[PDB]
Formats: sequence, structure tokens, C-alpha cells
Amino acid sequence: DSWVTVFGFPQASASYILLQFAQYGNILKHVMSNTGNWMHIRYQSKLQARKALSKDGRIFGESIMIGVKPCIDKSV
Amino acid sequence: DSWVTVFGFPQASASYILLQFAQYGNILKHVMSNTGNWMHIRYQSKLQARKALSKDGRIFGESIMIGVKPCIDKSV
Amino acid sequence: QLVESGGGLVQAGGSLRLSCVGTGNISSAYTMAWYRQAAGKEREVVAGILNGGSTHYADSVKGRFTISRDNAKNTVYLQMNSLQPEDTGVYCCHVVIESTRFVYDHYWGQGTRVTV
Amino acid sequence: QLVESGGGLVQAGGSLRLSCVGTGNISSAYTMAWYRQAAGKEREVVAGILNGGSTHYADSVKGRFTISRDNAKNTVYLQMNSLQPEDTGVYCCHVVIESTRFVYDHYWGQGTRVTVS
Repeated sequence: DSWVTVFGFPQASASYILLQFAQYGNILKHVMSNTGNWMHIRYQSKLQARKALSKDGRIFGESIMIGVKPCIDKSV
Repeated sequence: DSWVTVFGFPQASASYILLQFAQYGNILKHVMSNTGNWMHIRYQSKLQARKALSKDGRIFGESIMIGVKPCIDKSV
Repeated sequence: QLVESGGGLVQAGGSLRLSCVGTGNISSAYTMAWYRQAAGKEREVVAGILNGGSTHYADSVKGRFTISRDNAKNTVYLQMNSLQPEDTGVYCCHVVIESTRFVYDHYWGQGTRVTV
Repeated sequence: QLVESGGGLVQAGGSLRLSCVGTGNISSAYTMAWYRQAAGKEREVVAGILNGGSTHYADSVKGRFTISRDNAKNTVYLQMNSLQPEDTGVYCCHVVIESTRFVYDHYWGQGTRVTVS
């Protein structure tokens, strides 16, 4: 409930997208995919998670539309 | 309501993602962004659009997590 | 308009070539693809010529099926080999053509029945 | 651990350099960034060193602010110029470090208050 999956960005833009999502809470940790266009972000709180989720379908950096959903990856 | 926005894919994969979305209905028309990681798809029915919307957050081609939302580009 | 043919009854093990001919020129196609739907099952893309001329195949037909085209005849083909009862369904051809920049029109055939 | 300094009161038009020092080595950081929050306003990224050493700046501070680092001193800087009352808020520094492959630990300072009249 503190964890979200952010997706839909190219590898070159990953660190630009993490700084955008760092705005919404003091991120504890993030896990990047080997090949995938996604990352798992752990926030401090549900409320922070909820603010990242509200960004689902929004455009970052003029040209990157971004998906955000509740993290379901159990290992992480 | 027949229209959806599919997003989160690189330019190189656009046509792969279109054939995947063509499965869910006889697409009438699609409009591709210049820069963006998104396209707008016009299906024949709400019911087809709904099948596309249910794929929001799903992974295609092993490594592309895909966003799908109701189309809000009036213009289109 | 797109009109498919070549369907019908083959026996398990056999080969079959589907055809789809366009009434207008389809030589500038963005994509060309064949789909199948078996009764009480979701439609699935079986073979696609992606933009730039790369191909995608359903895992179940890899190495058995080929999608090709004749520009001169305005036709798309699906070569099927080693046909299995699971290949049974209505096949349809799909052609996408760019009208104005970033705007693409989609063309669908009526479908052709294949029964193994 | 990250501890920021160099904040306080400056007049509209003035310059100011914030500092953040790490207790452990931050020379292999994935990213470094400064954020600011003004009272009853959403936190926003001001300046970031992206992976590979490219930079991102908030539109409002482009050409006025620079993010830099000193590897030897284990410090990150935010050079601010032509300060405006709208640059008023708590600034905090953000450093991200890969532990194991694909896993990243995040470090935040306590913040430092900047007040422009």
C-alpha cells in the first residue's frame, strides 16, 4: 500500500521519471526492471502512494505519458 | 466512448501494440502522436473500447507494460 | 475493400494458403495482419507484417505459418502448414493505410472459415 | 546520512549556495537532486543530476540555478542567483545509490529554509 508501479517510459528517461515521482513523498527505495518500461517505488505512506497513483495517465517531460498502479510484484 | 488512448510504448513498438489492440475489435481509425508514447484508437463500439480499457497495466511483448484510458483529445 | 478466400476443410496435418485481395492499392500499407477467432474464444493476431517489414507470429503458429504479400496483385497471403484442429476458426485480414500524417484508416475483410 | 546547510534570509535579487554533505561515499550516486516546498504548496524538483550526468531544472529556475557536486568533499551544491520571493521555501537534497542490481536506496536531508523578501 506504500508501493506503486510506475510504467510507460523509455530506459533513457527512467531517472527523469524517478525525480518527478520523488516530488510526491520521500521515496525509501525503487527497483528497476531489466528489460521492462516500469519501476516499483516504495513511499513512506499510503497517502504518498495515493498522490503518485493520481498521476496515472498524465504526461511528463512534454512527451511521456505515464501509468501508475498499485504494486503487485510480491518478491519486491 | 468508442475511442481510447493506449500509451507507454516506444516508437519502435507502435505497430506491434496496434496489432495487439486490433484483437479486441475492428478498429476504424487510429491517430499516432509526433513525439509522445501514445496513440488514440477508435473501435466500432463501447463494448470493444471496454475490452481495450481492461488491459490497462498489462504487459505486452514480454517487456512493455501498457496504459489504456478513455480518450480526452476533443480535437480527435 | 478486402475480400478473403481459400478457407474450408483440410485434414489435420495438411497445408492451406489464405488470400486477401484489395479493391484499391494497398502497396503503402503501414501494417497487414491475419486474425482468427474460434467459436467461444477471444480473437487473436496470428501473423503481422509490422511497419518497416518485420513480422510477428502467435507462438502457436511460429515456424508453421507465413504472412506474405504481392504488391502487383494487391493481395495478402497466409501460408499455413502442419494444420492442427486448434487452428480451426474464422480468419480475417487487416490492412492499415496512412491518409494524412499521423491518421491511419483500418480495412477488415469479412473473414474465411478454416476447419481442420 | 545527508545534512544540508547554507539557507536563511536573502534579499530579492541576491545569490546563495546551498550545501549538502554525506557521511558515507555518494560518488557512485545514480541521481542527485534538490526539491523545495513553500508553505501550503506541492513539493517540486528544482534541479537534478540525472543518471549519466545530464541535468533537469524546474522551468522557473532555468538559467538562475546550478546543481553541482564535489566528489572529494562528498558534497552536493545548489547555486541560486537573482533570487525572487517565489524561491522561498524548505530546500532538501536527495541522493539515490544502487545497492544490488536494479535495487536503489534513497537518502533525504532534513531540509534548509530559504526566505527571500
